[PDB]
Amino acid sequence: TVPTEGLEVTWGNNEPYKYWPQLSTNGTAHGHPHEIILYYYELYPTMTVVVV
Amino acid sequence: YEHVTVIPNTVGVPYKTLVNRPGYSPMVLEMELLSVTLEPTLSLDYITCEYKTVIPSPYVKCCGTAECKDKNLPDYSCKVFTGVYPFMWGGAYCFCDAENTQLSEAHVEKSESCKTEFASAYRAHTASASAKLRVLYQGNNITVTAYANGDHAVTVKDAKFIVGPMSSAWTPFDNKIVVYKGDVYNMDYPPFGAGRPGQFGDIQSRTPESKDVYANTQLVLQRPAAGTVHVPYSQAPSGFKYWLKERGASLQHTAPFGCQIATNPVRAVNCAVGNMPISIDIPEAAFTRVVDAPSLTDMSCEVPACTHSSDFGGVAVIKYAASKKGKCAVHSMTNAVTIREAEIEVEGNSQLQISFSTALASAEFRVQVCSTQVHCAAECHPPKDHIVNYPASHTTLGVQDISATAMSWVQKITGGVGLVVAVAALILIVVLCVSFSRH
Amino acid sequence: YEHVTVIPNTVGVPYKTLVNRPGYSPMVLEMELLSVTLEPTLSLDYITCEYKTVIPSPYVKCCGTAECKDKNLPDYSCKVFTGVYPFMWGGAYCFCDAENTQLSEAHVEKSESCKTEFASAYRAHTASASAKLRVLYQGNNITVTAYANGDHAVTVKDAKFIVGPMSSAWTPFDNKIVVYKGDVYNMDYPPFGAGRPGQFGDIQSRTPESKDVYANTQLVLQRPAAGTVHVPYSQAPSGFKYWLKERGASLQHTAPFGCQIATNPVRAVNCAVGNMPISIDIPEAAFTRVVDAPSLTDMSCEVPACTHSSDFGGVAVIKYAASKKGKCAVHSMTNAVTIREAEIEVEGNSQLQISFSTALASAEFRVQVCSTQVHCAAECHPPKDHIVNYPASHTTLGVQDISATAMSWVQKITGGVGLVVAVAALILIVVLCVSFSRH
Ligand SMILES: *[C@@H]1O[C@H](CO)[C@@H](O[C@@H]2O[C@H](CO)[C@@H](O[C@@H]3O[C@H](CO)[C@@H](O)[C@H](O[C@H]4O[C@H](CO)[C@@H](O)[C@H](O)[C@@H]4O[C@@H]4O[C@H](CO)[C@@H](O)[C@H](O)[C@H]4NC(C)=O)[C@@H]3O)[C@H](O)[C@H]2NC(C)=O)[C@H](O)[C@H]1NC(C)=O
Ligand SMILES: *[C@@H]1O[C@H](CO)[C@@H](O[C@@H]2O[C@H](CO)[C@@H](O[C@@H]3O[C@H](CO)[C@@H](O)[C@H](O[C@H]4O[C@H](CO)[C@@H](O)[C@H](O)[C@@H]4O[C@@H]4O[C@H](CO)[C@@H](O)[C@H](O)[C@H]4NC(C)=O)[C@@H]3O)[C@H](O)[C@H]2NC(C)=O)[C@H](O)[C@H]1NC(C)=O
Ligand SMILES: *[C@@H]1O[C@H](CO[C@@H]2O[C@@H](C)[C@@H](O)[C@@H](O)[C@@H]2O)[C@@H](O[C@@H]2O[C@H](CO)[C@@H](O[C@@H]3O[C@H](CO)[C@@H](O)[C@H](O[C@H]4O[C@H](CO)[C@@H](O)[C@H](O)[C@@H]4O)[C@@H]3O)[C@H](O)[C@H]2NC(C)=O)[C@H](O)[C@H]1NC(C)=O
Ligand SMILES: *[C@@H]1O[C@H](CO)[C@@H](O[C@@H]2O[C@H](CO)[C@@H](O[C@@H]3O[C@H](CO[C@H]4O[C@H](CO)[C@@H](O)[C@H](O)[C@@H]4O)[C@@H](O)[C@H](O)[C@@H]3O)[C@H](O)[C@H]2NC(C)=O)[C@H](O)[C@H]1NC(C)=O
Ligand SMILES: *[C@@H]1O[C@H](CO[C@@H]2O[C@@H](C)[C@@H](O)[C@@H](O)[C@@H]2O)[C@@H](O[C@@H]2O[C@H](CO)[C@@H](O[C@@H]3O[C@H](CO)[C@@H](O)[C@H](O)[C@@H]3O)[C@H](O)[C@H]2NC(C)=O)[C@H](O)[C@H]1NC(C)=O
Ligand SMILES: CC(C)CCC[C@@H](C)[C@H]1CC[C@H]2[C@@H]3CC=C4C[C@@H](O)CC[C@]4(C)[C@H]3CC[C@]12C
Repeated sequence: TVPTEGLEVTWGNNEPYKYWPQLSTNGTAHGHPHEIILYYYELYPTMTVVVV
Repeated sequence: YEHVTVIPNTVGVPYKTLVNRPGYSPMVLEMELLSVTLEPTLSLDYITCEYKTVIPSPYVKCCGTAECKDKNLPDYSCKVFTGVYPFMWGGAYCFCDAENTQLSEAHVEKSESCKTEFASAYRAHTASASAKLRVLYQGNNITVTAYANGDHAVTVKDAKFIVGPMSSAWTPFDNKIVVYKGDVYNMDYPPFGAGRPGQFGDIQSRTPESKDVYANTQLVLQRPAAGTVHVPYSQAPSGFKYWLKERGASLQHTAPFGCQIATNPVRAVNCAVGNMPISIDIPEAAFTRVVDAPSLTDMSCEVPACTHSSDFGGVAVIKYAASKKGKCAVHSMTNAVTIREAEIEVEGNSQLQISFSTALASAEFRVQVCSTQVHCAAECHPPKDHIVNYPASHTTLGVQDISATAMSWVQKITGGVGLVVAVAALILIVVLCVSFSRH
Repeated sequence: YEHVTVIPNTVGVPYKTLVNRPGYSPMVLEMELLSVTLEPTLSLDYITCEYKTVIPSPYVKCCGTAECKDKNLPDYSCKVFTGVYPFMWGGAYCFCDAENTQLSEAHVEKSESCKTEFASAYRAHTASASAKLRVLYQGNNITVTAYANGDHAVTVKDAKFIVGPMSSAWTPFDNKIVVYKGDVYNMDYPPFGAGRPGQFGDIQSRTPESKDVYANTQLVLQRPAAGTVHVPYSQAPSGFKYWLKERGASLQHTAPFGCQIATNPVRAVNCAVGNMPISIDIPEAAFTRVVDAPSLTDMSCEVPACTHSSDFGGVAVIKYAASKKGKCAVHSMTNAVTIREAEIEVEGNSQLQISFSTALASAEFRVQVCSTQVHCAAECHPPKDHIVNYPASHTTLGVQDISATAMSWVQKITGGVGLVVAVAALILIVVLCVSFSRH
C-alpha cells in the first residue's frame, strides 16, 4: 500500500525503487453531482465524508 | 537588493520565486536542492571486536600440587586440578599416578582482527547541515554549496547566497550509535567497562590500537578429561559475532523521511523534513528597467489540455502583442499551479506556450507574463496512471481550491436554502413587529 | 553492594557518605572532586589573521594608454591614471611630456604569519564532562578518573565507579567562540564570506594552510603624488590587529561559577555548578561483620571548645568502652555538623578526639561510632577573622528551623501569648455555651 508520502522499496541488492500515488479516479469532477461526490471521495477518502 | 524566501526541504523539486523590485522588470528565480547533507559530529565512545582466548600449555606436576599466582591480564583465570592421570601418545606421562596436578590458565586478548573487523560505538551531538543548490540565475544554471546553518556566504557571479538556518533540527541519529563498515545502527550500547558476556560490547577498547582491554566473557575453566592433556573452558561466545549474525536492519533501510545514511564520514543525505530559508543578494547589473523590458498588451489565455498528472500535464497558449523584442519572466499568480518555464522570449504579436502542473479540478488561475496578468480557466481531467516514480511537482491544495463546479453547485444549494431561511426570518420579524403593535 | 549518592559539584571540599549494610559495620567514604572538566566539541568555522597587500611595480607607459584586465585574485583592484609625469633619480623617466599613463594594481593575500599568529573561530555544540575523584577507600586514599556522563564505569581495587551524569548542562561557552592562543572569547563573529573591513574577520580562510582566502578590506587605489613612481592605496587596516588591541577580558576572567578556561584542547576546568551522582559497587570483602567490629558502650561526649567558623573550629572528646580492639567509621547524625575524620581506632577504655565544623551557634548533634551513638552539646563562639581564603567546610548556614540555644526565649513568648489566647478562648466558649443554654 503506497501512502501519500510515498513508498521506498529495496529488493535484494538492487537500487531502491520509489513510488508516489497521483490523483487517479474513475469519477469526474465536472459531471453529475453523484459523479462529483464519487470523484471527491475517491481522491481524499477521509475528510470528504467529514465535510459532506 | 536582498530577497528572502523559504523553500521546502524536498530534494529534486524546483521552486520558483518572484523577485519584484519596483522600477524594474520582474525577475523569476528557480532553485532546486540537489543534495542536503546532515553530518553529525561524533565523539568515539569505544571499539568492539572479536576476542581471542589465549591458553598457554598446561603445567603438569607429576608428584605434588601446583599453585598459581594472580595476574593483571584482562580476564585471567587459573585453576589447579588434583588427581589427574594424563596420557601422552607414548603412554602415561610419568610415574606418580594419583597425586599429579594440572595447572591450567587462560586469558582474553582483543584479536588482531580487531584492526579490520570491528564496530565503533559513537555518540552523536549535532549536525552541520550543508546543501548543494541549483539556481537558474540570469538564464544560466549555477551551483552553490553552502552550510545550512545560516552562517555561510557563497558568492557566485557577484550574487551572494545565505542558506539556512534549517527549520527542523530532526536527525535520524539518536545520541548513541554504532558504525560497522557502511551500516549505521541506533542502539543503546552498554557503558564502557560494564559490558555483559555474550552480547554486544563484551570486549571493549577505546581505540583499535589501544593496549588496554576490558573483557567480560565468563571464562571459566573446567576439569580436563581423564587421560588427556587438553584445557577445556566454558566461555560465552563473542558478542560481536552474535550481533553481526543478528544485526537487523540498518538506518539507511529504516530511517524516517527517506533519509539516506552513509559512512566515512557519517552522513544523513536528502531528509525531506522542514524547510530552508534562502536569502539572495543580487547585484544591480542583473536587473532590467521596466522601460527597457518589453511591454505586452492585448494578451489572452487558452488551455488546450489540462491533466493533474504531477508531471506538468497542463498546457497554456497565450496570445500577446509585445512592444519590442526581448525576454520576460513568466510567473504564476497562485500557489495551486506551477509553471515549468521561468522566462520566455517574446517578439511582436505572437503566441507563447507554457507548461504547468496543478492539482485543481478546474485550473482557474492568473499568469503574470511581463508586468501584466492574464486569466486562464481550464477543464482538467484525472490521469490514468495510478503510480509514478517521481514526487508531485504541483503543491498541495486547500479546501476551497479543489471545489470547481461542485462549488458552483453548493452555491446554488446554499443560495436556495439560505433564501428560505431569509424568507422565514422576514416572516418572523414582520410577525413580531405586528405583535408589538397590539398592546 | 551498590551505593548511589549525590555530592555537590565543588572542588576541594570533601564529602562524607555512609554505606549502611545491615549485618555489617557501617562504612564511611570521603569523596573529593579534584577536577571537573567540560570539554565542548568544536567544529572549526574558520581562521582569521593579518592580511598582506601585494602590489606589483606600477606600469608606466610613455606614449600610449595602458589597460588592465580583471583578475581572480582575492581583492584585486586595478586602475589607470592619466597625465602622470614620473621622475626617477636621474631625471624624468617618461619622455612624452603628457598623455603618459600609470597602471596601478594591487591585491590582498593572507600573510605567512597566519601560520603562527591567527584567531580560530569555532562553533561549540556540547561538552563531554570528565571528573577526577579522590576516594577514601579502606583507609587508603585512591584516585579515579572517569567521564561524568553516566558512563565509563571504572574499576579500581575491584571497586566499580560510575560518575555522573551532570545535574546541570550549563557551560561557560556560547554557541560561537574565538580562540587566539590561550584565551577564548564568547564572540558572535561574522559569518564566513561576509566579513567587514576594519573589524574581526575582514580576511578569512577555512584552515591555516588553505589557499582559499576571502578578503574584504575595501582596498582602493589612489592617484600617484606629483611625479613620484610610487603606488598609493587607502585600505582599512587589519581588523585582526584591531581586535588584538581591543580584545578585552577573555572567558578565563569573566566566566561565572569560578570556571577556569584552558586551550589545546579547550576545557572549562572546575565549574562549581549543580551536583554529581556517584555510584559505587563495593566488593563484599571490603565490609567487616558487626561481630568482628568493636561494640562501644558507656559512651559520652564533651566539647572543650567550639568556634562556628570554617576549617573545623570545633573539637570534641568522647569516652567509650571499646570492648574488643579495632577500628571503625565515625559519622555525623545531622547535616549541620561535619566531622573531619572518617575512621578511628578504639581499644581498651581510652577516649577519642574528633574535629568538627558547623555554622551552628549552639552545637546540638549526634555522633555514630561503631554502630552506637552519642549526643554532643556545645556553645560555639563566633570567629575573629572576618574573611578566610578557603570555602566553608560546614554544610551550609542554618535555616529557620534551627536557631541557637536561648531560643527558649521564643518558646516562653509563644507559650505566654498562646496561654493568654487559650484562656480567653475557654472563657469565650463558656460564655457562648451559657448563651446557647438559655430558655
Ligand atoms: C579496511 O577498511 C576499514 C574501513 O575504513 C579500516 O578501518 C579504519 O581503520 C583506521 C585505522 O585505525 C581508522 O582510522 C583512525 O584510526 C585511529 C587509530 O589511532 C583512530 O584514533 C581514529 O579515531 C580518531 O579519529 C577519527 C577521525 O578523526 C575520530 O572520528 C575518532 O573519534 C577519533 O578521534 C578522537 O576522538 C577522541 C574522542 O574521545 C578525542 O579525544 C580525540 O582527540 C580524537 N582524535 C582525533 C585525532 O580526532 C580513526 O579510527 C578508521 O576509522 C577505520 N574506519 C572506520 C570506518 O572507522 C581498516 O583499517 C582497513 N584495513 C586495514 C588493514 O587497514
Ligand atoms: C605556533 O603555535 C600555534 C599554537 O600556539 C600553532 O597552531 C597550531 O597549528 C596546528 C597545525 O597548523 C593545528 O593543528 C591542526 O592543524 C590542522 C591543519 O590542517 C587543522 O586542520 C586541525 O583542525 C582540525 O583537526 C582537529 C583535530 O583533528 C579538530 O579538532 C579541528 O576541529 C579540525 O577538524 C576539522 O577541521 C575542518 C576544517 O575545515 C572542519 O571543517 C571540521 O568540521 C573539523 N572537524 C572536527 C571534528 O572538528 C588542527 O587545528 C593546531 O590546532 C594549532 N593550535 C591551535 C591552538 O589551534 C602553530 O602551528 C605554531 N607554529 C609554529 C611555526 O610552530
Ligand atoms: C588522602 O590524601 C591526603 C593527601 O592528598 C593531597 O591533599 C588532598 C586534599 C588532595 O588535594 C590530593 O590531591 C593531594 O594529593 C592525605 O593527607 C592530607 O594532606 C596532609 C598531608 O600531610 C594531611 O595533614 C596535613 O598536614 C599539614 C602539615 O603537617 C598540616 O598543617 C595540616 O593541618 C592544618 O593545615 C592547614 C593549613 O593548610 C591548617 O589551616 C588547618 O588548621 C589544618 O589543621 C594537615 O593536618 C591532611 O590532613 C590530609 N588532608 C585532609 C583533607 O585531611 C591523606 O592522609 C589521605 N588519606 C589517608 C587515609 O591517608
Ligand atoms: C477504476 O475501475 C477499474 C476497473 O473497473 C479498477 O481496476 C480494478 O480494480 C479492482 C480493485 O481495485 C481490481 O480487483 C482486484 O483484482 C486482483 C487481481 O486482478 C489482477 O490480477 C489478475 C491476475 O490474472 C489480472 O488478470 C487482472 O487483470 C488484474 O490485473 C484481485 O487479487 C483483488 O482481490 C481484487 O479483486 C481489478 O483487478 C482491477 N481491474 C483492472 C482492469 O484494473 C480500478 O481499481 C478503479 N479505480 C478506482 C480508483 O476505483
Ligand atoms: C538547467 O538545469 C535544468 C535541470 O538541471 C539539470 O538536470 C540534470 C539531470 C542535468 O541535465 C544537468 O544538465 C542539470 O543539472 C534543466 O532542465 C532539464 O533539461 C533537460 C534537458 O534540457 C531535460 O531533459 C529532458 O526531459 C524531457 C522531459 O520529458 C525528456 O523527455 C527528455 O528526454 C530529456 O531527458 C529535463 O527534463 C529538464 N528538467 C527540468 C526540471 O526542467 C535546464 O534545461 C537547464 N538550463 C540551462 C540553461 O542549462
Ligand atoms: C455538494 C456536492 C454536490 C459536492 C461537494 C464536494 C465536496 C464535499 C468535495 C469537493 C472535492 C473535495 C475537496 C478537494 C480538495 C481538498 C483539499 C485537501 O487538502 C483535503 C481534501 C479536500 C478538502 C476535499 C474534500 C471534499 C471536497 C471539498
